[PDB]
Amino acid sequence: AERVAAFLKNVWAKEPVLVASFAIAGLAVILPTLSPYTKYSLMINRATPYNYPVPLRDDGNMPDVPSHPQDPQGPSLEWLKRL
Amino acid sequence: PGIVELPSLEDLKVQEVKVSSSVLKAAAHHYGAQCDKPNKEFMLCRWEEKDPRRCLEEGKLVNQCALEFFRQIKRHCAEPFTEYWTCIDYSGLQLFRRCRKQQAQFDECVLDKL
Amino acid sequence: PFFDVQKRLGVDLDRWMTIQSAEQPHKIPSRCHAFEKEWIECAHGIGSIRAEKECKIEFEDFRECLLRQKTMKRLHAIRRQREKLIKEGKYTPPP
Amino acid sequence: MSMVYMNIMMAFTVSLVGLLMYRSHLMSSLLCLEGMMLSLFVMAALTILNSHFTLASMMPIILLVFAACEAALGLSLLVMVSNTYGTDYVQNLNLLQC
Amino acid sequence: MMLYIVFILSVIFVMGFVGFSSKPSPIYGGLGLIVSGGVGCGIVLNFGGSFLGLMVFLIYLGGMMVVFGYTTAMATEQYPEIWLSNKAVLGAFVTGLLMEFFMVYYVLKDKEVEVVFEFNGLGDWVIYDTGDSGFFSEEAMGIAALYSYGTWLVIVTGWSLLIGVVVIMEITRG
Amino acid sequence: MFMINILMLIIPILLAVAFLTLVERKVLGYMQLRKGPNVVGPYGLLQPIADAIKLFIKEPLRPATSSASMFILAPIMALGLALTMWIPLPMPYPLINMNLGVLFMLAMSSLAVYSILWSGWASNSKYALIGALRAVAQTISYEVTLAIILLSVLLMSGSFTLSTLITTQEQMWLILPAWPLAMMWFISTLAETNRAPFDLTEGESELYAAGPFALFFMAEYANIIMMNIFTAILFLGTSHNPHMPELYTINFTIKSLLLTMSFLWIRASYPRFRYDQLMHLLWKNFLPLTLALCMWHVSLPILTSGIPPQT
Amino acid sequence: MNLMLALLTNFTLATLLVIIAFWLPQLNVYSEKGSARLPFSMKFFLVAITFLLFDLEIALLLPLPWASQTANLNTMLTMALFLIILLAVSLAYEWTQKGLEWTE
Amino acid sequence: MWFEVLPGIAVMGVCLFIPGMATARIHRFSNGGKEKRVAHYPYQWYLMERDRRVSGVNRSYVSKGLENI
Amino acid sequence: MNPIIFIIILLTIMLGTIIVMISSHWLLVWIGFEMNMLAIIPIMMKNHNPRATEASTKYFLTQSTASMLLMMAVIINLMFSGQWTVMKLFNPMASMLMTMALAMKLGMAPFHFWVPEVTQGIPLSSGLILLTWQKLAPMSVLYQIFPSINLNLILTLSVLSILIGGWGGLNQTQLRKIMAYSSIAHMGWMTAVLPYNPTMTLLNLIIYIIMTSTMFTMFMANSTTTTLSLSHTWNKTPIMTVLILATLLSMGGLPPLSGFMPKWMIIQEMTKNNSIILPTFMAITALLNLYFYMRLTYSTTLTMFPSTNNMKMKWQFPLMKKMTFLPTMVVLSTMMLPLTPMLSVLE
Ligand SMILES: CCCCCCCCCCCCCCCCCC(=O)OC[C@H](COP(=O)(O)OCCN)OC(=O)CCCCCCCCCCCCCCCCC
Ligand SMILES: CCCCCCCCCCCCO[C@@H]1O[C@H](CO)[C@@H](O[C@H]2O[C@H](CO)[C@@H](O)[C@H](O)[C@H]2O)[C@H](O)[C@H]1O
Ligand SMILES: CCCCCCCCCCCCO[C@@H]1O[C@H](CO)[C@@H](O[C@H]2O[C@H](CO)[C@@H](O)[C@H](O)[C@H]2O)[C@H](O)[C@H]1O
Ligand SMILES: CCCCCCCCCCCCO[C@@H]1O[C@H](CO)[C@@H](O[C@H]2O[C@H](CO)[C@@H](O)[C@H](O)[C@H]2O)[C@H](O)[C@H]1O
Ligand SMILES: CCCCCCCCCCCCO[C@@H]1O[C@H](CO)[C@@H](O[C@H]2O[C@H](CO)[C@@H](O)[C@H](O)[C@H]2O)[C@H](O)[C@H]1O
Ligand SMILES: CCCCCCCCCCCCO[C@@H]1O[C@H](CO)[C@@H](O[C@H]2O[C@H](CO)[C@@H](O)[C@H](O)[C@H]2O)[C@H](O)[C@H]1O
Ligand SMILES: N=C(N)NC(=N)NCCc1ccc(I)c(Cl)c1
Ligand SMILES: N=C(N)NC(=N)NCCc1ccc(I)c(Cl)c1
Repeated sequence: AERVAAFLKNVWAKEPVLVASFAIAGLAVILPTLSPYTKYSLMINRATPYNYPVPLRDDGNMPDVPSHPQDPQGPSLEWLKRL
Repeated sequence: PGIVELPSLEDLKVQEVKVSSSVLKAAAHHYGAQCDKPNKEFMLCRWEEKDPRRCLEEGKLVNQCALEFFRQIKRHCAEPFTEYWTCIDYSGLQLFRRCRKQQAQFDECVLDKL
Repeated sequence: PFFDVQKRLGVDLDRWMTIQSAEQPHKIPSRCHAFEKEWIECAHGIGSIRAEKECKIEFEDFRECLLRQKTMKRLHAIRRQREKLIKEGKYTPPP
Repeated sequence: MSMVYMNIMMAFTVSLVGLLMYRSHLMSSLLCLEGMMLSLFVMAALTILNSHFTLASMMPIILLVFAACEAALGLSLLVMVSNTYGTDYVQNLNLLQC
Repeated sequence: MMLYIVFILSVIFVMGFVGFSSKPSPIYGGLGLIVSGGVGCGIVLNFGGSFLGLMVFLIYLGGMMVVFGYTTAMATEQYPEIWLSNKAVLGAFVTGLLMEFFMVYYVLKDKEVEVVFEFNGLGDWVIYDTGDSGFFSEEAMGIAALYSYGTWLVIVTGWSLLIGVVVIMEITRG
Repeated sequence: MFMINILMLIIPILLAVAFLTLVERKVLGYMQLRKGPNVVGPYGLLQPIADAIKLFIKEPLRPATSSASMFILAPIMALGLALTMWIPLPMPYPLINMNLGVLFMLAMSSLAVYSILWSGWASNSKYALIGALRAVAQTISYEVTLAIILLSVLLMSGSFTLSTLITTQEQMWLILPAWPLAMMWFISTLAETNRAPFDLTEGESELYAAGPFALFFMAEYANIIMMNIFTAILFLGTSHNPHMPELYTINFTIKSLLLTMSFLWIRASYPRFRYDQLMHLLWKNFLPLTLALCMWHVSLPILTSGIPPQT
Repeated sequence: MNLMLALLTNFTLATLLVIIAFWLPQLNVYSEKGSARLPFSMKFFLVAITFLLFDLEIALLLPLPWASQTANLNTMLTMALFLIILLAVSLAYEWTQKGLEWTE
Repeated sequence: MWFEVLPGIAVMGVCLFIPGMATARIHRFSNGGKEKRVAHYPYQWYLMERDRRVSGVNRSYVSKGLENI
Repeated sequence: MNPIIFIIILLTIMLGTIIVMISSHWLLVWIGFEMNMLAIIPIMMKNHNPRATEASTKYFLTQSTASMLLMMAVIINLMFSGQWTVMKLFNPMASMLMTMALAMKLGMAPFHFWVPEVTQGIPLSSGLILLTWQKLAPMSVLYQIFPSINLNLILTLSVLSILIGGWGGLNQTQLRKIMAYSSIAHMGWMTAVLPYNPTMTLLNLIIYIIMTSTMFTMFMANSTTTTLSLSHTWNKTPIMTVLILATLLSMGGLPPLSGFMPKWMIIQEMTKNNSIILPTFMAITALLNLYFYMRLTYSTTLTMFPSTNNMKMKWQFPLMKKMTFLPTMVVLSTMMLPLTPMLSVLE
């Protein structure tokens, strides 16, 4: 804890450019795993509709599939409007 | 090999929706909601059949719904709509976000009148 | 593969890019998707000795989509005939 | 096949003959080797783009990257040959005759 | 016609190859390859490959060919020999151009030619796709997939580049 | 109508370069407690004209070159590529609207090193060839950081289109989230354009003539202006009002002018780097930081949920 | 067509300025007044070769703005950092092996 | 005095102002008074080509509204 | 070379080979060859002398040319089948190009000229890798594409290699050149049987590698690279002379030694296919190899050549070289014939 602290002070005095590089690279590797917002990047990427949403033939037993886009079934982007 | 069977030139005739892309963009959101049922039936046909010759009749109904949809706008909200798509048309990218004042007028007109 | 390590471990190292009818980003299909799908399904599991004969029809169609040699030849035939008639005045193209 | 393929394959053949028919400079032969890579890159890119083979769109990049690394190794050998003899002439590389 | 732009570019492509493949002074041979690279990028551009076209310029011409010229100036040729001064180079150069011209003339006269193999001469546009209306570049989608689909490709490619650095430092230490 | 547009880009570029020679001399003069040109025309406004005419009617002393074709090629490549760098610039509308405009500028700029190399070959003198190779080594070295810094910025923009940088900076200049990259980007452009304290081609030869000299100079100063226009777009994005595009053009021009003046300011203020020292500034300082900031700028939009749109 | 015209104009004008810069009236009536190892350090070779290898790595990082639009972000972020870290390891290797030195 | 540097700067600034101003006004002149259409992607090009046919004069920038319904 | 770097470079030579062997995609096969060629060059160059630089350059030019031809074959195959799977090719011109490329990589005649020269110009340990590990990847591709190879082409390459290898070795006094021509001859047997039974190709490859590794290891043990230098072994390490004798006779295909087994099995498979002239011609031509193997036994083991006085100083020191696996390899190189039915594990 101290010998490492005495090590950091030496590199901070001698090679501040390298200390900053390694510090930033560590944060780039670590912070994504800690951030609570990282999960939203996945959802937003999946919510972007690049191609046509081909409708399903209705066989009479799909109560979770909306019949109309303005029906209440299917994924909602209310979470995204607030974000 | 066989002869590629094609429909007749007259079997392909239908009234065309001859409005520009900015007009379609301005009406796109209401058009999607209003004409969904015939539109989805046509797209289901195209993806199941994988043949444009097999869904021509479904494609004629898509046109008819679009025409009746634009005839309703013309009857009731011709002026707010004209101001709105004319604002879309100015933009080189046809951006929605530059025309929110005019969109609100058009949106408020269709809600009251239709 | 000489040593089929991928199938032994169930890990996909390069199979994903071997054929154009595999899964693509955003479901973008290749131009000859249906032809490659048909040929692959015809020849699946029967071995290449059998497939070379029993799936010749699907493979010839797939090859035609790939390089369009027979289509270009047909277009070349119709164009060449049209030049003759234009060179002989027996044909005037419509508008 | 398509008309463009006639000339792309011709370019590869021309560079292959250039590669197999040495003159004196090793660098001139290394340029022919890169010529073959460039024609391969074009032929691959045309085939992949025209067929809409989407995931194969990265393959020409990988070809370019690996072949440039190959060329860097080739250049490094050329300078070492030039340091030894003062030129990059292939005729100097005949010690292993015996 | 501009309907034959791809074919015309490929004609120049070949002429550039006959240029450096006849192997004049490595300085002029390098110029022939640079011209071919640019013409080759144009061919790729006209097939819808904008990124792939610009990679040839960025990496092949601005990267590899710069290092070739740099190395040539150092360890090969410092002053060019007069172009086509050697008879062997001139004979090879003329022979390739004569072959090329015959292919071009015959394929243009008959709109097809059989040089070993049979080719069509109607123009390259005939094979193009007729139904594109997506809101993205498909070439861009494919290349971007290197990071989702191509984990294995990234690993071996990145490893080879690192080894290239280590290797070239070993070769040149002497 | 499009050819009119091309000329209305080329001619003002060349005129702006001419009068940058005047501005550089007068700004340097006043920072040196003197005046600079103020006799040839009022406030020296005719000085660029006198210099241009003088240079072109000067004897074109070219020693018997080892390559006539490469002697002519180098100035044509330099000037031709310099003007090409301007055609995708949105001001606010580009002459050519390229989807991959940023990538086009990177690819064209990487070709500009051939004019240095070819002019070295054509000089027919191993001393000038060695000077050319040292300049090429400096230029390609700093191309590494420019490309990586540019990539890091685009991870917040979302595309390679130059006009999308305008949209990205509608609320805030990119210099605020990315001032560490702006710092290294700015210094890299100085070294890229062989500007002091990185003007080691001029210093080392101390320790071309007439029109052909003038053409290389014009290409150099066109590149200097273009680099600073690029910096303003990249980091100091001006807001665009589609109904008043000239307000964008006024504000964006002022920022580019000021950035260009800062090039002259820096030239007046510092001594010159040694060659090995500007090589260490790149490989041992900028590149480690640029790599680390490149890692950070890949992670940051993902971890903040701030990934920009593709379109 | 526009880009071709712009390019043709830019280099045609550059060509015209260069030739006229060479051939202007002079008003005089009298007679006017090789492939070896250049003595250049191996260090300069290694810079160019080092630039090339880093440039090839940059080519692989260029697709990153598009790759960040994937739903497979976990894989994409891991591979981006892997490539950049390997680039850093390359620099660390040249640095610690005195490949970046200009003495000797 | 320092402000005698301004005339050279002003000439430089006007020179840099013309390119951007000229392009903007030329685009409006050639596109019916609007911004030049941007088509980076096939979808945008498809709609622009459809506009050209719908216009009736082969001009993608000539718009047709409800009057054609 | 730093020992850690040497290890990493060696691991990359192996990884390039393994990528070729596990790949199902032609692009990854091509990458494996490129990675492998990148890592091999430094070990050819490691002794820094003009001969090593010439050898590495000749190697680079040959292998880079072959890899471009392979890429061309892959791309032609892509145009005519729209896929990259490693298997039979779907175009005869692609098949020829890939076969010629793999022949150049293997150093088969008439693409053989580089093998004797490169092997001569590099150290023994590097030559051991070149003539053993480096054959694995190209052979593993031939193993997979053989259903589409042109029979006349592959058998012409095989016949030429056996002839050139046998004749070329007759005129050599350098040990590294002898092994090179021996390698060319043995590649001929491997490919001759490939169209009929690829399992016998693997059997001949494995036994070839074991015997070749044994010879190189015994040459390294005594630091011998010439025939005369090897002829001093009897006065320093008599046991080594006997092991060399057994290994050389085995490499000559003499029963009851191990090296007879591949020739025996290959002749059997060819005759089952009514190929009688070719096996007989092959077996007789391989007597040329036996001749210059026997010459080495004469000067190494069966006679005692003159010595030098300084050799006595060597009597006072023990062998310190690693000779890794030498006891195991020499036994396999000579005493495996009774276990011939074990070849079925290679199926
Ligand atoms: C099992 C089924 C498979 C059947 C296949 C046949 C198997 C046989 C092949 C096995 C592999 C060869 C192994 C031979 C081991 C040799 C050990 C030996 O015999 O002694 C060597 C002898 C020792 O000499 P030294 O080191 O000085 O120690 C004693 C002090 N004077 O060194 C000397 O003194 C030098 C002797 C002079 C040279 C005489 C050579 C003739 C004897 C050859 C014996 C080996 C046979 C090789 C050929 C195979 C024969 C079938
Ligand atoms: C926090 C993790 C973030 C991810 C970082 C990305 C990977 C970067 C890898 C860089 C590895 C460099 O590793 C580096 O090696 C050398 C070993 O000679 C060490 O440096 C050592 O040698 C130098 C001489 O060159 C000595 O002066 C110094 O006293 C000694 O420390 C560095 O202290 C170490 O940092
Ligand atoms: C020399 C070798 C160098 C190798 C360097 C590799 C470093 C990799 C570091 C980042 C890896 C993990 O990075 C990040 O971690 C979090 C875990 O909380 C993942 O998980 C996060 O995103 C996913 C989306 O897929 C969400 O469903 C999840 O709820 C969220 O926690 C992220 O998908 C990933 O982007
Ligand atoms: C010398 C160094 C050796 C290092 C060896 C390291 C081996 C690394 C193997 C990486 C591949 C792991 O296994 C493979 O990974 C990727 C991403 O994780 C997965 O792929 C995933 O991303 C894309 C997204 O479309 C697709 O491939 C697929 O839809 C999805 O499953 C594969 O389904 C999985 O089979
Ligand atoms: C930018 C457009 C400007 C348009 C101006 C048009 C003016 C045309 C008249 C040009 C006058 C040039 O004037 C002339 O230039 C040349 C430059 O080589 C000078 O030099 C020339 O003459 C001297 C001897 O007198 C020679 O030794 C020399 O080799 C020769 O080049 C002349 O000494 C000078 O008299
Ligand atoms: C060593 C020089 C290397 C230069 C390589 C130059 C590129 C080579 C181009 C190969 C592509 C053409 O390859 C060739 O195409 C034609 C049809 O297109 C094939 O087809 C041809 O032969 C078969 C015979 O049964 C039939 O299809 C038909 O009679 C004929 O068209 C050939 O079987 C194939 O060999
Ligand atoms: N470095 C300075 N600013 N002074 C200076 N020596 N300028 C050079 C003068 C010059 C060169 C080309 C042209 I065209 C013009 Cl018009 C003027
Ligand atoms: N390709 C060939 N000509 N030969 C071949 N492999 N035939 C297959 C017959 C066979 C023979 C031995 C075994 I053990 C097994 Cl399992 C199968």
